[PDB]
Amino acid sequence: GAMGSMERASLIQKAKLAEQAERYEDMAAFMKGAVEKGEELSCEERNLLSVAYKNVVGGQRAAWRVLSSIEQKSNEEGSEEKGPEVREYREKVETELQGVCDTVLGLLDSHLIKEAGDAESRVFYLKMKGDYYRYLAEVATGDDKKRIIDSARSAYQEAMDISKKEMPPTNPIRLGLALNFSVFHYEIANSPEEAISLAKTTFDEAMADLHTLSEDSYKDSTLIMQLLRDNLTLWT
Amino acid sequence: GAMGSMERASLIQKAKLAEQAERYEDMAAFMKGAVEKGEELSCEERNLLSVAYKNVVGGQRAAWRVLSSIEQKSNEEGSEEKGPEVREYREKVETELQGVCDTVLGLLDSHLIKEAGDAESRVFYLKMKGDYYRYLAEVATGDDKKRIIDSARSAYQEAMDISKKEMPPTNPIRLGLALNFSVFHYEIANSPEEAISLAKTTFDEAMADLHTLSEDSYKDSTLIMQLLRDNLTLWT
Amino acid sequence: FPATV
Amino acid sequence: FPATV
Ligand SMILES: [Ca+2]
Ligand SMILES: [Ca+2]
Ligand SMILES: [Ca+2]
Ligand SMILES: [Ca+2]
Ligand SMILES: [Ca+2]
Ligand SMILES: [Ca+2]
Ligand SMILES: [Ca+2]
Ligand SMILES: [Ca+2]
Ligand SMILES: [Cl-]
Ligand SMILES: [Cl-]
Repeated sequence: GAMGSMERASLIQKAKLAEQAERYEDMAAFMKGAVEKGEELSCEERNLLSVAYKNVVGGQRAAWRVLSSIEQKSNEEGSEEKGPEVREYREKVETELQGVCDTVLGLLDSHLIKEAGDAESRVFYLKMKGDYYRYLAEVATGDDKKRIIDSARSAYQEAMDISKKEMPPTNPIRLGLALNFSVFHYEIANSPEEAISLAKTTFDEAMADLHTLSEDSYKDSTLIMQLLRDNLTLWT
Repeated sequence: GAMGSMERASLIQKAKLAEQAERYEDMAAFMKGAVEKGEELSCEERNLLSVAYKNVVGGQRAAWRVLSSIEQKSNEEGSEEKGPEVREYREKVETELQGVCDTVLGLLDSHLIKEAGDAESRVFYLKMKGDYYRYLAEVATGDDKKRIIDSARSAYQEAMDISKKEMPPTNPIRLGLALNFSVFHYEIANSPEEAISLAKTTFDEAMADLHTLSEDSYKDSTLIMQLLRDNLTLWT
Repeated sequence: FPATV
Repeated sequence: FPATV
């Protein structure tokens, strides 16, 4: 580890700096270093880890989509042959994306999930596990596609089970997990009815609990509820 | 060179793909590979090279500015001591930026400039040389700051001399060179009056030649003229 | 594309 | 910051 010689606290400080500078690759490397110190992560630290990698893989996903669309057009009738370059470059980006996903999944497996006992942390990490298997599924075309999809499903399902037992229906983590698992159903698992049912039930159960919340907690929960509504509007 | 085994034409094709995907680091690496094939670059190819590196260094510059401002605030009276991390991370970004500049300057010196005989190509490359020394000057604080500034000045001056002899006053390269050299005067050389004089004279001499141009050439020239006017408005 | 967080 | 190209 290139970050092995840097203090944990210094890695966290520099991750925050990197965020301010929009240097997300650096942020991710700093937070990977911090995880590899072996201590559990605080709430704030968990969010720095997730922000960093979300931004890195998000850019990779956007690039992969551009290249995939070009490649698809090249394989239409009437399209002039341009050689192997589009496929090669799409494959390069894809391999880099898969590497980032594997890195995140490796951190979760060694050893973030196994040491996470509180519902808030365990659900957070299992949501991440679902998310990064979902990103792998987006690009999967082979013998392992079914198994990748099932790995995403399994992680999301364990997170859902804990969240329903241990967290209120307005909890932001719970809401964001449901949002993403609903997208998994719609976009990955070919289950739009399940996606819609999940989004609606989640929204409605949150609405019924808003009365318990402070002004600040209300703002947090309603923001995510709006994303559920936005998806429902897209899908219906 | 990691790109030594890839065909020149394939490198150019993939640079265009990378641009479409907003993968500017990849674009730059592809174009570096293309330059290192040893052949001169076409107009289109020169623009791919410049776009790629402009985007890479542009992101580095933005990040450096964020970090520099944080560092400056840390050295104000009343600021709590936070250790060496801000300086270290600013230095990391700075070193990476200087490396990119040195890479570009190295391509220009080996051997783009010496083989560029046509005014359009030679001016283009000398403008780039000025630009990348200017970026080095932005971060320079040491014994070599004066020499870096003079290297920028010298490159811009040679480009200006060729452009005035060999190109019409509406030529986009000529206009963009003048724009940037004027910014050099204002922001680097502590010469705002020279900056303003250059911008105004350039604008006025271009305006007088617009009547010679096609609709499409008029659009190109007037767009850059507007940038000159924008700077003049900022500075007066 | 749909919203995720 | 001023405009450059
Ligand atoms: Ca280290
Ligand atoms: Ca320590
Ligand atoms: Ca592949
Ligand atoms: Ca139905
Ligand atoms: Ca190669
Ligand atoms: Ca060849
Ligand atoms: Ca330095
Ligand atoms: Ca004056
Ligand atoms: Cl490639
Ligand atoms: Cl650092």
